[PDB]
Amino acid sequence: KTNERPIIGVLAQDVFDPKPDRNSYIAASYVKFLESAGARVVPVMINKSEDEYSRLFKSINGVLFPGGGVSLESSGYSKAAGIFYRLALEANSNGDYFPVWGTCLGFELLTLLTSGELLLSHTNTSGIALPLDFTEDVKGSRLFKEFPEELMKSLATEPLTENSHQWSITTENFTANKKLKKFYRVLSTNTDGYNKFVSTMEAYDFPIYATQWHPEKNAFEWTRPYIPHTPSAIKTTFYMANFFVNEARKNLHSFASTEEEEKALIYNYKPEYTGIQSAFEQTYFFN
Amino acid sequence: KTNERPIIGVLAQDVFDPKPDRNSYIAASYVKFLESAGARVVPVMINKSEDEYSRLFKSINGVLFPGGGVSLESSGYSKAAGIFYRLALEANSNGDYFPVWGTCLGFELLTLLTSGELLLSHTNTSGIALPLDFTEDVKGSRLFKEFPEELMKSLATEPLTENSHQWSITTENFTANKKLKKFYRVLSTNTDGYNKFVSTMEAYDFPIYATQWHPEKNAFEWTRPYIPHTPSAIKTTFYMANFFVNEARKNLHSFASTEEEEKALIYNYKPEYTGIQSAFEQTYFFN
Amino acid sequence: KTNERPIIGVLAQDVFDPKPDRNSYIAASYVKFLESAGARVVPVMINKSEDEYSRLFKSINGVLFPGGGVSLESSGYSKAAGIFYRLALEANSNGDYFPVWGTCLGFELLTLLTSGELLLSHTNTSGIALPLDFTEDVKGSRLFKEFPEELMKSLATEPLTENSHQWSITTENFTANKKLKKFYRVLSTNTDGYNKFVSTMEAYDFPIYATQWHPEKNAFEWTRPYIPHTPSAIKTTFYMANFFVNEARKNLHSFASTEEEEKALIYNYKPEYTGIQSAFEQTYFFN
Amino acid sequence: KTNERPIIGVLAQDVFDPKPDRNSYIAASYVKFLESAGARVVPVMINKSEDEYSRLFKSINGVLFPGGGVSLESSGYSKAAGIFYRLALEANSNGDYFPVWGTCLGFELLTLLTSGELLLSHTNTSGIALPLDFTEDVKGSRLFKEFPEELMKSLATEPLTENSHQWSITTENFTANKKLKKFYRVLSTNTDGYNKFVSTMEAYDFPIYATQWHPEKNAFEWTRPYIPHTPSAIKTTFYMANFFVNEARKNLHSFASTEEEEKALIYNYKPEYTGIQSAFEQTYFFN
Amino acid sequence: KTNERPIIGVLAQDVFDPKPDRNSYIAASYVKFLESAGARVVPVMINKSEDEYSRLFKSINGVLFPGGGVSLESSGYSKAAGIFYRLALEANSNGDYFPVWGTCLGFELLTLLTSGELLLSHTNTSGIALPLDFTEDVKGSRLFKEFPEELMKSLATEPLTENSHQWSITTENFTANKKLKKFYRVLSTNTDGYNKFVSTMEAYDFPIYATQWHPEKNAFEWTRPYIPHTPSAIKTTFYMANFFVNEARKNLHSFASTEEEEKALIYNYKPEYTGIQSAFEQTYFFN
Amino acid sequence: KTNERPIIGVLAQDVFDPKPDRNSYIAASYVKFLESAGARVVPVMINKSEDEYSRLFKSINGVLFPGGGVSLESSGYSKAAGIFYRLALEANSNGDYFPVWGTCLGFELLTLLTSGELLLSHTNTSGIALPLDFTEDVKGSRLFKEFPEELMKSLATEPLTENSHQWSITTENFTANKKLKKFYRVLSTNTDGYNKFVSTMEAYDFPIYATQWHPEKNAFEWTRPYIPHTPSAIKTTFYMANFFVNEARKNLHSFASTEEEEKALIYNYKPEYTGIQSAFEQTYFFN
Repeated sequence: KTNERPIIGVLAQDVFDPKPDRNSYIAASYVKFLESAGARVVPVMINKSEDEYSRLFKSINGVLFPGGGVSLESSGYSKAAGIFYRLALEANSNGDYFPVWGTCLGFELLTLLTSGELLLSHTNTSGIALPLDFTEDVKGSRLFKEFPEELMKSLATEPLTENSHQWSITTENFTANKKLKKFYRVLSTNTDGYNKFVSTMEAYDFPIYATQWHPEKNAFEWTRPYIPHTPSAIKTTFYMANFFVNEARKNLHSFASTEEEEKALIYNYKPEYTGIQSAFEQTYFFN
Repeated sequence: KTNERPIIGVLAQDVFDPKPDRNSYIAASYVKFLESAGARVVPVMINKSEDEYSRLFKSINGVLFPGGGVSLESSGYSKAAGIFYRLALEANSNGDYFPVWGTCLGFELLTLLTSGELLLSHTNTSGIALPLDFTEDVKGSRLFKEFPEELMKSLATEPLTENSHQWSITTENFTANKKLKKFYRVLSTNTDGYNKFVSTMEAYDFPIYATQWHPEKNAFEWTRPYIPHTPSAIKTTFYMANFFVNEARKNLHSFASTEEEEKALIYNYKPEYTGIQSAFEQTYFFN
Repeated sequence: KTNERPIIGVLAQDVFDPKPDRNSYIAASYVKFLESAGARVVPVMINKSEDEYSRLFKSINGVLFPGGGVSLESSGYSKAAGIFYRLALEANSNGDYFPVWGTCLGFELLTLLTSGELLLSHTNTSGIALPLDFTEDVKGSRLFKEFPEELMKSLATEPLTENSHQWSITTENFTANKKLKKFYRVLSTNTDGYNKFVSTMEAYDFPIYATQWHPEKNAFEWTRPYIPHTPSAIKTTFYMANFFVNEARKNLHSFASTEEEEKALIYNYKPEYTGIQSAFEQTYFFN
Repeated sequence: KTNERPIIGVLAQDVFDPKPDRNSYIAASYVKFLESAGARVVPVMINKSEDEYSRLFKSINGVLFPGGGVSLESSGYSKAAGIFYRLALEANSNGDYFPVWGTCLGFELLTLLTSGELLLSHTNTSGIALPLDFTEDVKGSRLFKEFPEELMKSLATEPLTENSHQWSITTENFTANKKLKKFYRVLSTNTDGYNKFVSTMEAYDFPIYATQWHPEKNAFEWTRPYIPHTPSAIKTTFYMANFFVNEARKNLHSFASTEEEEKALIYNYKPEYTGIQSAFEQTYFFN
Repeated sequence: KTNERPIIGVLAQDVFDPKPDRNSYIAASYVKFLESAGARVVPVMINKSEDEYSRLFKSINGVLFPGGGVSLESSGYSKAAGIFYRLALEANSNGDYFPVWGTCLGFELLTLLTSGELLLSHTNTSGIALPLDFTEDVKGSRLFKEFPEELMKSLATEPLTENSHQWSITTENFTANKKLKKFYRVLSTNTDGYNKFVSTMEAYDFPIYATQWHPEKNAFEWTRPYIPHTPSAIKTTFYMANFFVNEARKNLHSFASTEEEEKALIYNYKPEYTGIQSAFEQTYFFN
Repeated sequence: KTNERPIIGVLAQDVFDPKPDRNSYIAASYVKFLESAGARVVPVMINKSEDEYSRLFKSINGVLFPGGGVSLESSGYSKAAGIFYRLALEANSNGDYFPVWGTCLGFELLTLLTSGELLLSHTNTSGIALPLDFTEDVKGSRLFKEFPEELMKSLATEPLTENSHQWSITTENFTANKKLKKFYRVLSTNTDGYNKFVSTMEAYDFPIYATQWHPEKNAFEWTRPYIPHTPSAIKTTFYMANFFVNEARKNLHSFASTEEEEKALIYNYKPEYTGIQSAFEQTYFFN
């Protein structure tokens, strides 16, 4: 019994010096990530009412909190991400299956929403491709259950994952925190040469996945030199999103009416070519 | 010796009532098809000069000829497709590996370009999802070499391939044509219950590939009920693109300057929201 | 003993926009179909009582359930057919040989009436002429016993049978239904390229015969390009009607008043020229 | 090269007490006879200009002169028939293959048209069903070449041919006439016990066919006891028409437009229910 | 030894509407038939005892059974004719030469009496004048021995013999019945174009003669157009009657007294003029 | 051109002792004589105006004047026969062919009518059968032209002609009269022993025939021992009547309506059985 028309919320985030028509943004590569695995996409605006997110939550089939650079405590992004997290946790234990994806900044907020503590520390990972260093919990995991055995060996040995974060959470800072330990299964770690930090994780009891690294960049962003683009980096982006969309198909929510749908979809927006100098080749800007 | 930053051209084609800023178009799903496998895309304009096309040809790493409804003999599309075909044979013959993909109309165009003759018959395939009746020659094929065995079985038995064409070449007419028969290995057939036609083929001595069906739709088009959207149909569209792009990574062509490259890319254009009424969610219109 | 003045009822069917003198209709080609094999025809009105249909049933020699688009459960067509079907079983079981013929929508009602369930799937068969794929069971069959050999060869390989149905029963669903499996001998199947469905059948124990296709159109309908008209397509319409009318020659009912016979006969109605627009050259409408 | 949309003209004949809208008539059994063999019908009106008969002649694929009881010398029927006869002889000798069929009155008119004389004698043949007494010349013959052998045997021995004429041409008067004997191959005779008379004939060098009996009655007329209705009578009517209409599929005339076609067809007219009184169930009356 | 004053009984038959003085009738043409060949006539009454019949038989020189339409199995006519039939067989086997003549109904009754079965079929022979189709067996037959040759040739070719019967015995049924084959020499046959039947016979070993046709009508009945009246038809009636009376001359019976002879003779009755309505100019009616 | 329904007048004759309904008479044997040769008979009444005879004359096709014993000069018989004789002479000279037959008394009238004188004398001929003494002129003759040559030899050698007359014209008396001798060819003579008399004649220039004997009696009259009854005598009465009626077939008069035809015929009358007493079995008596 399945939803073969999934639609996924992707969270917008506060623009640095915000102006009308430029209050928040989404890099296009997050939209491509999901569409390529057979989902459609709805942007989730910054600074809306609790009721408004609650309407949309009940309409859409999952949410993704993208990476980026805004505050985890006082941004529109952080507030909205917080409502979805809470709504998502509520729906799942009611047996309404609703998955959540955290990427970089999104992963970092998930550690803050779950523990209630800002546990992040600097790492030299602002711009570098890395393999993954898997833990022993990987064999049992949901996230990587359908990855070809050969992609998994490639993951562990080749620099297939984009890192472009100044903050990470450390293996020790993670194990120490009671709340995180008992909530999230760690699936991979990484080192920056001095610090060993958590790189991919999934919740024991909820469809919540997070990567400190950017699975969306390998196939879709080309403006920096630390973005891997080898065939097996391309496959990695597909299989990561393929698993996530496959999670959203377990969700049966749907828009009230289909004209409502048409008006919510990312196809109403046109992104600009931000590639000549930004890290994003294209970005969507929202009032 | 590979090119891990491939750029693929996609042929625009003639709009029916050609007003300016609207003389040709590309269904965005063809762009998504290719980006998602880790290429970038350049739209190939509709009514340019042999010199202009060979300059684009010399900068790019492959071409795709999309489906559509435009004349196979007298359209801007048809003429420019001919030029690109001519140049690809020549390049390939000189050790310069350049791949060609044709979908639906492109595939139809390829039968004409290589046989020299218009060999198409009516078929009742305007909006049906079909499995592929593989031939014996799939066993050694280039195109399907990397497909997982599971997905090959799914393709033989499930309605994973979308058919939205009025014309096909029957297998009878393909076989009797000595030029097609010598040039192309047939990988699959299909039928409409009376006419048996060629559905997927690859060139024996050249990286030319072609499907009567539309691999790009499964992941990216949602407005028509004969577009398959199951997990296996989603894999299908990735694995089809993944093969084509891996072929383009064997090409070494590049742009004269990365200024000029920047001005060629599809990112320079905004597609229009066409999904309310049309078979495409998004279409790029060009002057 | 035989009846050489057989009279066969044809069932009228509900008009999409019912007015007076226009509540129901019979496409003229059904009447021509039976007349040409040497029967007379009585149209069977739609919204009548169980009781009036027995009086009509006792006077006639056969019934036929035409194709069309009306409801299989809630229509007056569906109710009246149900009554005739039951009347027919009782009668045959008591040594009163009474044959029933179903075409397109009538073949479909026959599956529902004998199985007790709706087992139909969408097929892409709205406007194509097909050969018949004969089962191994044609060799014994009643329906095809007097077809000339060459005609049977022609029918196996030439597009001689008109298909214009949105629904079918797949051979899967047929075979999984014990009641259908035990009741109907399958004489031919067809495909639309994915779905394989039953296209001709006869009951093992009852003079009940059904085609998913329209044998009546080849000789008598001219306004769509998927109706075949080669000489063997014409013989096909004659040999099909001839079999069924020779079945009716086995029933010894008669009208008790030669005066009411005179007033029930199709000759009291005049059909209108619907051919400029309709798939039907002529159509009888009834109050 | 063949015409699979044949259209055959049927001549109307003068009504005995002519009134507005009841000037001429066609018995509907002649319409049905031709439709059942896969032709469409055009009623040819009786008192029209020579340019109009020429326009109709050049549009249709054959002509039939029906039975009845109007004058062979001075009726609108006879003048129009003589025009069509002369058009057909000219067209056929010019390589434009055009068949002509004469039934009862039309057969008698053919003897007069081709001999230039009235050579008829009274015979006791109003009302009776007769076998055919085939001549030696049946063996080579065109008319009967596709009849099953067993139907030929039934024809030779069972009362399958409806006779309802007061006049015949005797075999003696036929052979004595130099023109008849040279023009027409005799296929069958019959006898009323005293007069032996020509019953079936075909022109040696022209596609001109003629029966003294009424092949169209068996399947379609039910109001007189001397109309045969056995299974093999019904096949007689089919095979007779089938042969003639296959003659018309050799003629490649077409109407000037599909609109002119539409306007000429018998579907513009509605027959009267005439069967309680007359030997015809239905009859088309024309102004 | 010869009887030159022959007296022949003609059997009366039941009126369809029995009333006093009108229970049986003889058409006068049968009396005139006999008289004109030089016989006198006694009407033979219908509802009499075996004894009354025996006494009459012994007195007369011959008997004739006329045509008409009463029952062959259950009328006064049929029972009386049976008696005479057995009496004549008995007399003739004992050298008492006694002729019997059966016309129409009489001819049919003879087939029943001698075969013991009802073997008759409908033929289209109620109103027509026919030649005789003589068998080889006429060659030395008794009936025609004294016919002039010129007359025999006219009878073979000209319509000299009056047919007005609904029933006949076919050639096939005559020759299949052993008793009839043994007993009757077939002199002529006739056909209505389908049924071939026996038209004149004579007993091999008995002076029993029969015609299915009516030789007495030609000279004496003027009420119908199918009675021949040419000169050789008049000759036919005379020679037919001449032969039968020359047979009766070989019989030597006489009446006991000449008063009884006088009371027996047709002369005691006066016929009625029935020519305005019926087929008979004059009919004798008896109580 | 002939008349094959001929109607012949027979003149009635004065009764001896006249009563009401008994003023005139005709022996039925003259009626049977003519019917037996295929004519109908009109009795011609005795005492009627010239205009009634002219009407009747113009209606009928011939006239017979019978034998008997009434005045040749002053009876109604004789006056009416004179009228008929004169009209018949006038019609014949104007090409209206009208034959007249005289028997015995009528023969004698004719000698009187054509000579203008009474030239009869006694002969011993009141009751004897005689052969004919043919003249050399019978070879020329019209009367006997169609008699079989064996009948001619019989008539000349056997007592075939009944004589029942008291008067004759001797041959001497015939030949002496210049009028008779130019008018009539003597066909036969006879002798009574002493007197040689004219017994058969026919006119050279008109169809008038006369016998002094009674051809009618041989087949029809049985009450006198000098009436011959041998098969030849029977044939004699047929061939004599046959010739006369064939003369009447050359005449084309008809009645002015069928109604009047019907009222004139002998069928309106019933004769009396006079056989116990008279030379006449049956006689019609008229008022």
